[PDB]
Amino acid sequence: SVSIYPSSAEVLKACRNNSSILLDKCPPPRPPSSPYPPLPKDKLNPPTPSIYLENKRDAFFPPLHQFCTNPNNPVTVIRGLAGALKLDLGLFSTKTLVEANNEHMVEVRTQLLQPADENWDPTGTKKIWHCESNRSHTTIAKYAQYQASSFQESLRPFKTIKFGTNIDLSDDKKWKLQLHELTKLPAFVRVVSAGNLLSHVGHTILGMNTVQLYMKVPGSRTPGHQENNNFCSVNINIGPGDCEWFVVPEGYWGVLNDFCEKNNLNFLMGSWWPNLEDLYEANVPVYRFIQRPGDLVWINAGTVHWVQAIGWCNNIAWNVGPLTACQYKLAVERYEWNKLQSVKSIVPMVHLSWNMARNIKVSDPKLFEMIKYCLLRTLKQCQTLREALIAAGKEIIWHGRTKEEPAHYCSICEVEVFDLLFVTNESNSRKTYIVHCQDCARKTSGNLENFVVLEQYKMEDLMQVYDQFTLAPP
Ligand SMILES: O=C(O)CNC(=O)C(=O)O
Ligand SMILES: [Cl-]
Ligand code: NI
Ligand code: NI
Ligand code: NI
Ligand SMILES: [Zn+2]
Repeated sequence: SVSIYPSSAEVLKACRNNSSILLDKCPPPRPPSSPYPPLPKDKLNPPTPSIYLENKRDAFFPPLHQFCTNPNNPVTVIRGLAGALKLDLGLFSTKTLVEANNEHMVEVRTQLLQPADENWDPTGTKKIWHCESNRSHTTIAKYAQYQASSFQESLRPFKTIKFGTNIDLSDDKKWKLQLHELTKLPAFVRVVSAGNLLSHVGHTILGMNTVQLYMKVPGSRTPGHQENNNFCSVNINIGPGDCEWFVVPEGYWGVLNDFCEKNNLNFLMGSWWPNLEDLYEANVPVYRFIQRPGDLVWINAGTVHWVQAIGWCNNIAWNVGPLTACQYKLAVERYEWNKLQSVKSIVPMVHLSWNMARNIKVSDPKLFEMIKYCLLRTLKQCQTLREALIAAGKEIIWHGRTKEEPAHYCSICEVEVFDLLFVTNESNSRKTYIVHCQDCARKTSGNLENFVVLEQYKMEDLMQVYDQFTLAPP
């Protein structure tokens, strides 16, 4: 086993400046061109990779994990999952939810009921990409009343509907039985696991390493997106109705980004529902399937997808990050692309990478090299910044952090800010601690007159974590 990275002492000595240790100019991220080889028309409506579970033991069959994580499978539907594990989906019924926490908050998206797989402008004149979805907030009790009455009404120029989304099931004291039911899942889809990157973040990232619930009426749509930082997604349909999923492989996200732009929409932050006719003509394959109650949908890393309720149903969902080179690579790429687009990375990949280095014995050479490389780039960036401040006579205040303390982001550009926080004098005194990155601070004060610099980690500490992160035996 050959170490290809310099020691932390070597990195530090290099910053104190001769020959370079590495090329810090880095190729900047860009959306990929349409995959090669191109696909013919007869391969643009592929069947969905499926797993048909019958017994509890089937769910824990080891090859399951590998089938779902296989890059060639953009999505996997696991049929009969709830039944095989005898999960009580009743714990997630609207009735049970109302009884548990009837005043709990629900984000509401008001939309137009659209026909089938299509999206039309509000006048019904033509198909468009923009998906109208306006935000409000209500309680579970009040949305439950609406969901129930919507259904009763059905037993008896688009109509307006409301979609209960992003309902926060993070509090184990309000949702104890609900969250406990999910510990029955196999490790690779659990909300918390040693093999889940998001379990190593060290703090709560709502909806990713905590459970989110959806309450739906027919037509309730989640428009096109990739997960935050391209993390895999897990979704179980509670029922009683079905959901319909539309899926495009990760490699085509550049093509979809271009469609968005051509329709004057933002790919990452915009609200869009793809025109299937447009995709077909651009030779973009679409996986399309129905998720029944009890079925689990696994969305692979960076898979582009959008969803609509066909019936009345609830869903629960969260993210997982398999401990693989593929997942880490995609997460870092989106992290870098986000920076270029001034879009917030909900997963703080630097904070996480350093936690992975503290906690995880990485045995796979490719994944190990990616992480250690990240540690090298950021260790170097931190010491470079520290040396510049010291040379400019700017002092560094020890601030430290609590172990469960979240990563901080710039209040201006929303970039992750690691180890050295810039806070205005007023903000420091009032302990409001409004963080800025270096660049955004300097824009308002060239010499940082109006700012203090808080240090969260000892350099000795980072240096040790770096040196102690070594390829683990298989
Ligand atoms: O259930 C929905 O409407 C949307 N769900 C997802 O995007 C997901 O689970 O990844
Ligand atoms: Cl709003
Ligand atoms: Ni138990
Ligand atoms: Ni999703
Ligand atoms: Ni603090
Ligand atoms: Zn900034």
